[PDB]
Amino acid sequence: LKELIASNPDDLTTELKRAFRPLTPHIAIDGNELDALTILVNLTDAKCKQKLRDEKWWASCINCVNYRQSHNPKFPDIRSEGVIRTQALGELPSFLLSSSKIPPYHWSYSHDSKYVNKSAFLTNEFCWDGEISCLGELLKDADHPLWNTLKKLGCSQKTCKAMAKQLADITLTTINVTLAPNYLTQISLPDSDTSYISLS
RNA sequence: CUGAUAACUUCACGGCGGGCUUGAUGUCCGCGUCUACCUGGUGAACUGCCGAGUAGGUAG
Repeated sequence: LKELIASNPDDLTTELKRAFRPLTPHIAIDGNELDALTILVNLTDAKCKQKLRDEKWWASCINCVNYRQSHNPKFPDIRSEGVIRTQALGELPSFLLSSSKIPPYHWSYSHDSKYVNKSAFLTNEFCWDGEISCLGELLKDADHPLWNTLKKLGCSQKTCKAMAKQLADITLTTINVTLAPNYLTQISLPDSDTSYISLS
C-alpha cells in the first residue's frame, strides 16, 4: 500500500523493519527487489553479500517454514512445544467473531531465542496486486516472475532451489501439540448430552 | 467440570525564598381592589343560717 512513489520517509531505516514483521499492511515492489535482498542476506551471518550469499544457504533459512505457524501456543505461557498451521473448519453467524473473518496472511515464527535472525526470506509478504499471502505458497511453481536476482546475482547458484520447491509441498495440515508434558491450557465442556470433550 | 488445578512485590524519602491593583460615575415619569353573609346554651348547679366582711365556714 506504500509504493515506490512514497517509499522513502527520509527519517531513518525503520520502514523496512516495520514492513517486514506483520502488524500492518505491506509494501509492493515490481522490479526493485535488489534494494531489499542485499540487506536481507546481510541481516544474518548493502552490496557486500555478492560472494557470500551461498553460505548459510544449505537448509537453515529454508527450515524456518516448518517452525513458522498460524496459531501461537506460546501465549501467554512460552514453554509449550508446538506448531499449528491450520485455520478453521466451519462458518459462523455474523455477530460473532473468529480468525476466519479476516485474511490469513500475518503468520510468523515463534520457536527460539537464538534463531530470531533466521526467520527471513520465507516469512514476509509482498502484495503484488492483491490476494496477499506469504512467500511459501506463491513460490511452488516452475514459471515465476521477478527472478532477476537469480539470473543476475551470480552468487546464488542453481543447486538448492528444487529442494525449496519439494520441501514446502504440503504443510497446511500438520498439527502436533504433545500434552506429555508441557504447559498447555486444557479445558472440558459437555458438547453432547453425556460425552464431554476436552478442548484446548 | 470455569484458556483447568498452584501462585506473600518491598525497603528509605525536608519544594523553599520575594511581591501597593487603581482613577471617575443622577435610574426615573404614571397608577380607584369592589359586591354578599343568623354559630347555637331546648328546659338546664336550689333554698337557708354564722361571719361588722365581692375574702371566709356551714345544713339539706
